[PDB]
Amino acid sequence: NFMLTQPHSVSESPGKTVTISCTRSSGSIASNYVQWYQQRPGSSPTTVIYEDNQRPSGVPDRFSGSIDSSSNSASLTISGLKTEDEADYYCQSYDSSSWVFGGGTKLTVLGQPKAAPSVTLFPPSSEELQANKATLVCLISDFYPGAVTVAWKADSSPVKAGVETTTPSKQSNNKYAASSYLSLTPEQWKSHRSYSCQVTHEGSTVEKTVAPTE
Amino acid sequence: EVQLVQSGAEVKKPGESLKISCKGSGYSFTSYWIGWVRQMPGKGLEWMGIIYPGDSDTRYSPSFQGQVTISADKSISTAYLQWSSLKASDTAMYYCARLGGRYYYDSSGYYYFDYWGQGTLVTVSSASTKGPSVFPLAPGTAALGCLVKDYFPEPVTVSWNSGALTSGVHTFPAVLQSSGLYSLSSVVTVPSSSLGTQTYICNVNHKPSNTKVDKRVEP
Repeated sequence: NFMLTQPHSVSESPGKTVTISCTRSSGSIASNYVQWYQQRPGSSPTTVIYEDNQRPSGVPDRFSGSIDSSSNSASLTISGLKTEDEADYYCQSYDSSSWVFGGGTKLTVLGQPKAAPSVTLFPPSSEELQANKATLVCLISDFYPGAVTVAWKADSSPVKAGVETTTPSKQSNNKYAASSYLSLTPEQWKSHRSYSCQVTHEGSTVEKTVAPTE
Repeated sequence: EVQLVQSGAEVKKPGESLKISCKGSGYSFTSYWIGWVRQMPGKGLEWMGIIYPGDSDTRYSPSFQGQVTISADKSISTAYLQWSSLKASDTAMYYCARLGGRYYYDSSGYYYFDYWGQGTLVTVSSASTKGPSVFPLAPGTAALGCLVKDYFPEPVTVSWNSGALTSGVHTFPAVLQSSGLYSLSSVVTVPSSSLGTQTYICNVNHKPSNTKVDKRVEP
């Protein structure tokens, strides 16, 4: 009956305060109570907030929750940010019949300056096209925090069929890297004016475009 | 003293059947709903279904109905999730969790998942060993690289000019595709002036398939 949408990512410094929103797509957010779960890499999830704003035993008072009726949204707030708070956070609610989870929000506790991603985009090689295949290669590097969103475009129109995207990975220099691949047939590549790779990081978008006319 | 202990990791193949388990200790297993939750690689938590072990009352999320089979054996406090015919897209982590989460005002109702299993990673692949296919990626400073495409399994080694060239080399972690095969890219950043007077060759080695390719990358 509904969805819960959270930001892909949020970040702040040790000691500062940060907030994660969770917006209900349909019906009032106050119709059904919200839970918030913490999940660390490897680890299974842990309740941090239940019943909109209640804390399970052993959850520090740094963690709290609230409801915003005007925006039909729930929110998790973490003050006195500490490096160990770094994790994925999922809001959760109920349909009266089915459990609904939010998309997830990667929380980064900053340890170095924010860093915009460098984007390099390559068109199909002449050699690959000769083989009746076609692959657009978008290489993303040097971005911190390690959270990006990648969108592909044929002209203006979004593309999701034939898109393969990795999760970010730590580079040798402690920043992150990722890559995304678009698979086309030579004709699909030949019959559009251009294709674009769109990398959203911390709100702003970085973009690169290639065209079959060089 | 509550514990949900799930069965071990699964290495399986498409078309095969699978049945994983979750065993509850430290509480009345027939007195609580047990839920199943999926989490695919690098993605979020999706609720699959729920069962009351007391009488096998079962309900499925609409996005899973008839796709999977949930059951329980109360005598041994054990809940099961089960596929009759796996797809590689079934590759995920799977948790069981107890519906033990209560709100104070309601002494009958139960609303959220409080205790979670440790998780059971399920890996499914119909891919057999295969050598990569390599393609050149042509160019104050310039960028060139190699597309190493459609191979299995990891790892694959990439060097440039037989190892002589290390500076500016960035070999990207491989993407795992829905076909079951991997691909990666290696990129080296070099001064544009050198483009006309220096040869650049990527060297790809893949031991499991004994594939050895050298690609010249040209302007």
